[PDB]
Amino acid sequence: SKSLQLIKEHDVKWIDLRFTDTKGKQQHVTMPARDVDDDFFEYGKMFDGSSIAGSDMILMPDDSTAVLDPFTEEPTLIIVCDIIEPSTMQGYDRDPRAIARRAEEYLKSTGIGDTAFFGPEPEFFIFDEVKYKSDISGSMFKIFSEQAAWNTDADFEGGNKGHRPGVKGGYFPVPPVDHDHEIRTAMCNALEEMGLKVEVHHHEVATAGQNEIGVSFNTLVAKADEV
Amino acid sequence: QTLKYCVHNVADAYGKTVTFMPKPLYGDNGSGMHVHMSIAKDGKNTFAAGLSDTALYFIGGIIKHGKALNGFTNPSTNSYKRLPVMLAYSARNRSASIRIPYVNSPKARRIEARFPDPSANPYLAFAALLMAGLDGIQNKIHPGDAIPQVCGSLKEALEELDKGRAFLTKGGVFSDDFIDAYLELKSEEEIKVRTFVHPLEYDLYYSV
Repeated sequence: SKSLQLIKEHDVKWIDLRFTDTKGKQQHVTMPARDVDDDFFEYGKMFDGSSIAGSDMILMPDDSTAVLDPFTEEPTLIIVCDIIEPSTMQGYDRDPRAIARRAEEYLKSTGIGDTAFFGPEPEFFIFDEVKYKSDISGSMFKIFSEQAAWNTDADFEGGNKGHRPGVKGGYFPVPPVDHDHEIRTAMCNALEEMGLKVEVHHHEVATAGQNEIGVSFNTLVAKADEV
Repeated sequence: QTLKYCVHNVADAYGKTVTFMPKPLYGDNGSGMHVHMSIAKDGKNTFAAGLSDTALYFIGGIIKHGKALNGFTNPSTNSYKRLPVMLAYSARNRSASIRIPYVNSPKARRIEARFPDPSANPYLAFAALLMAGLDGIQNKIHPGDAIPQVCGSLKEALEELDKGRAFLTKGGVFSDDFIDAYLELKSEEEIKVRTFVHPLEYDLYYSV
């Protein structure tokens, strides 16, 4: 199918099966590419979900979302998988992807419509470093950022180029002021290599390196995987 | 002058250091030298909200020559980093540059002016306040009822002093030559302060 075609095209060596826990943190388990066959797609892998926050459960791959990984030098193909209960062979009750599929099927069953379109724009922060601890002794979340508005007099390895965005004034500065143009371009390139149809990227309102990369829309489960 | 002496040396004794400039801090309260004026006459109190008409004329003289008084009671480019600016008087209001404390005795009735700052020379500031009050009393200047504001920069305060020195040069209390020399000194001082780069300008305009 799709995954086999990509494996043949790019000589993929590893298959990375990815799912999502309740907390929303993506989980991945790797496997050799030589094990991909009919039985891999009809049975899936198995793993112990007991230590996942929220026993044995089947990782059933979804071949419609096979996409190359642009970070690993070894060519690895990423496959987003569903969680199947071995007792019932149906989608897991607590699997967020299964819940999203159930929601889209409910939408197409009530007759209101089909293929609900979700386009999310999430914003993120770029920091040079970050430190945080919290124990009986004390707590702290010190934050380090060369482009931060509070570093106007700091000492940097290389120099303090005093061009930096002020607080609540980092919205659309030119590259001399925003230190994140090239890294945002690299993020956009990686997203495109992962099949994401990006549409805009810029510096957000915040100082200390807030960026946004808006990408194109899709259906419920497709957009969840895309996010 | 003795108070400044003692405070400075006692600070030095413990290794600390006292400053008397009105505003050594931004983002926090400055320091002001409030002045309580109370003219007496043959042992009685002239200023007896309980203020006689003469006290109101004194306040009117202070109000009328407020910017010209700012050349002596506020002879500092710090003084206008602190500016109690509204040149009005009240007995309880905290937004008036002139206040009348709730004295418990009719003998101790006095007015308080809040714009002067400790950086002012005591002799010159006190003489300027008294001369303005005397002018207002002699000319029967009614202050009104409980709007002008004091100056906002030493440049305009010096300009107003140059244009309103007339009441000081009454009876020879202030010589015109002394006022001219004082104005030239303060003008060179203000010029020195004004034409020097501010780090806030590096905060604002460095990238633009």
